[PDB]
Formats: sequence, structure tokens, C-alpha cells
Amino acid sequence: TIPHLAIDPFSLDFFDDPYPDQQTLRDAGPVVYLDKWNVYGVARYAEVHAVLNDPTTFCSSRGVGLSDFKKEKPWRPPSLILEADPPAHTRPRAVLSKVLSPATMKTIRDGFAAAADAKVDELLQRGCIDAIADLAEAYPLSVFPDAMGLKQEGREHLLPYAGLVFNAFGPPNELRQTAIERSAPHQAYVNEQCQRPNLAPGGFGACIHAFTDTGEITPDEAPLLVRSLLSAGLDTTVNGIGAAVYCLARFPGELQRLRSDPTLARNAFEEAVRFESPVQTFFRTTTREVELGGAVIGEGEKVLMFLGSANRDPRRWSDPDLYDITRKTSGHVGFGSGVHMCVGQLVARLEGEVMLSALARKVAAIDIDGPVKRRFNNTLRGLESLPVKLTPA
Ligand code: HEM
Ligand SMILES: O=C(O)c1ccc(-n2ccnc2)cc1
Ligand SMILES: [Cl-]
Repeated sequence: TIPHLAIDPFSLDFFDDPYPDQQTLRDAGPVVYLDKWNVYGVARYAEVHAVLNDPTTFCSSRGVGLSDFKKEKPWRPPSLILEADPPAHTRPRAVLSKVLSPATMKTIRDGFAAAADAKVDELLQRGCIDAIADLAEAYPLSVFPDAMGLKQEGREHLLPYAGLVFNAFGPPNELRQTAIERSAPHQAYVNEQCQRPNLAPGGFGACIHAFTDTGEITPDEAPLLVRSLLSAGLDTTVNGIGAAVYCLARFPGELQRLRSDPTLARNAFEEAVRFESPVQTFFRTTTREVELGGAVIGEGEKVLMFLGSANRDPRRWSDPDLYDITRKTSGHVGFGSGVHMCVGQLVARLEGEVMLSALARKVAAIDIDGPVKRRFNNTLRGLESLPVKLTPA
């Protein structure tokens, strides 16, 4: 009764243009079986949301990539937060939620905004720039390593390490194999910066280590939670900001609306997260036989959630393939949903907001003026190169 499809959602052709295949996945049924990788798939909003919100049945501790940690050794020691289930998940999550809290956002917002304004001013002096290297990468690199408390030396490891982490959630294709082949120097740098003496006072890493005397985490858990932020906290924002700039470049009417009301910056970023869904996919593993969308899935089965597809599902969204900066975006799953819903989302939204505010106040037009090149990753969707001309306001 479950339809079987040969679509490979980790193939370069799929990454190059996922939208037709995502409609095929949605319209085939609420639950599909992907014969290429022997996993179940859910691509509609309803089933993605249901799976996210039943962590008991659809667990994370057997891994949120294709690999099942009950069958294979994880490529690195499991994350204490992303790859943990309640109750072990709960207190590390609470620590990261306090480290990346509103009060923290209040302490960093002015500096993050000043850096965003400064970057757009610098880019306007050049006029023609690459909105990936020169903006989507450069701006997070200018604020997030410092906010972590990292030293200057070795920061060139951070984007390659993150690319490895996000490729490693994928199946054992060439993208994953090559990433792991090149991993040893990046893992070495990252594991070393996770130690308490290497994290500057007041930054996110030091604050994690400071929580090790409350009973929520022990000192030996703090380095792995720092590792979580060094895995996730930079490349996600690169692709979120890149998505927002790409949306504004393709939809100039929405850039004009944003210029006319810069307080739409935060929602324009949120809509870009829905529209592009930089984090495309995550897996769960069933802990029992379960009925989902009328289908019966056995115990110990991997279930692939298409977050980007759920965010384009016309069963949930009006005009899903339109970028609309005043859309009611609440409920999109681009940050997940439920107990694992992105604990760094306030950092992501802060960066995206202040960059889009800088653009709204300083830029009159964003025109693609060179070849667009896509970046291929088993989990992240985004561009390698986005040549644009920025016209000043
Ligand atoms: C636009 C940017 C981002 C997007 C689209 C995004 C997406 C997501 C998603 C979909 C999840 C859910 C994972 C799951 O259900 O298995 C998640 C969780 C998480 N994110 Fe983000 N993220 C972003 C930025 C960040 C940032 C900036 C940080 C850190 C500063 C961060 C740290 C985390 C962590 C630690 C988790 C695990 C939370 C848990 O398992 O309880 N993320 N993110
Ligand atoms: O704990 C980890 O190692 C880890 C945690 C979170 C992500 N992630 C994905 C999207 N936002 C964050 C990636 C890795
Ligand atoms: Cl590592």
C-alpha cells in the first residue's frame, strides 16, 4: 500500500532542482518508501509535523542521519543534544537554551547590528560583490566566532568542519565519503577549541562551561555542547542569510516592500527560512511499530523528513512557491518543531534580522550580475556563488 519511489533526495540532480521531485514525493502519498536508501519518507507538512512532535516513537538517539547508531558506529561521539532523547536530552537542552537566551541576545544585538551595517557599507563601496563569500559567509564569520569566544587562529577550519557535519548526516555517497576523508584536521581544531581554557570570557563557550556546577551538566559534557555550537552555529546562518539575499535578488518587489518598512526585516528572514529551508532534511528512527498517515512502519526503521517540502506543501500554505515577506510564517518547520526545535533560532534570527535591516536602509536594488553557482551538501541547501550588483539607496 505504501508507494515505492526511486528518487534519490541526496543526488546532485535533486539538489540542483528539488521542487518537482518534492511534489512527486508529496503527491505519491503521506508515507513513501525510498528504495535507493531503504528508508521511509514523509514530505507533506502534516506528517513531518506529526513525526517531529512524537519523539518517543520517532527517536533521535539512533541518529538523525541515515546511519542507525544501533547498527553502525557514529562517525564521531554522539551529540549530547541533537542525537539524544528525553530524558537525557532535557538538561543539556536547558543549558543551551539559557546560553542562547533573550538576555544573551540583548548583550550581543548592538554589536551584531553594527557589524551588519558596516559590512553593507563596505560592500556598497565595491558595488559588485559575491553575496555568498562577501556577505552570507563574511558577516557570520565577523560576529559568530567572536561571540563564541574563539581565538583568531584556525577559524578557517569552521566552515569546512560544518560542511563535514552536515554532509555526514547523509547516506554514504561520495559527498559524505569525501567529507569524512578530509575531516581529521578540522575535527582536531574543533575538539581543541571546546576545552574551557580556549574559550574567551563572556562568550557562548565560556557560558556553557560555567553551567557545569548547577547540576544540569557535568564538566565533561561541556566540551561536546561547545562542539554542537561549533558544528551548527555558523554554516546554518550562512545559508539562512544567503537564502534571504537570494530571495530579495529574485523578488525585487519584496525588496521594495522591505525598504519601505524595515521593521519587516525579521519576518522577511523567517520567510526566507521557510522558502529555501536551508536545513532540508533530518531523519528519525522508529522505536516501535507505528501507524503514520494510514501506513504501518515497523520498529527500527529510518524515517526521512523533508522539511523544505513541508514548507512548500500547498495543503498547508497558500501560494507556497511565492516569497512573501508579510506571510504568516508561524508553524513552518525550517527550524524544526517540538522538543528539538532549533535552540539557536534566536541567534539565527538576530543575524538575519540585522543584516536584512542594513540592506533595507542602505540598498536600493540587488541585481544578479553573474553566473549563479549552487553548493551541494547532503543536508544544507544554498549557493556557492551569488554575484550581485548592489545599488545604494
Ligand atoms: C537559519 C539558521 C538555522 C536553521 C535553518 C536551523 C535548523 C535547525 C533544525 C531544523 C533543527 C531541528 C533538528 C531536529 O529536529 O533533529 C535545529 C536544531 C538545533 N540547532 Fe539550529 N538552525 C539554524 C541555526 C542555528 C544556530 C545559529 C545555532 C547555534 C548558535 C543552532 C543550533 C542548534 C542546535 C544545538 C540544535 C539541536 C537542538 C536540540 O536537539 O534540542 N542552530 N536547527
Ligand atoms: O549537536 C550537534 O552536533 C549539532 C546540533 C545541531 C545541528 N543543527 C542543525 C541545524 N541547526 C543545528 C548540527 C549539529
Ligand atoms: Cl569533532
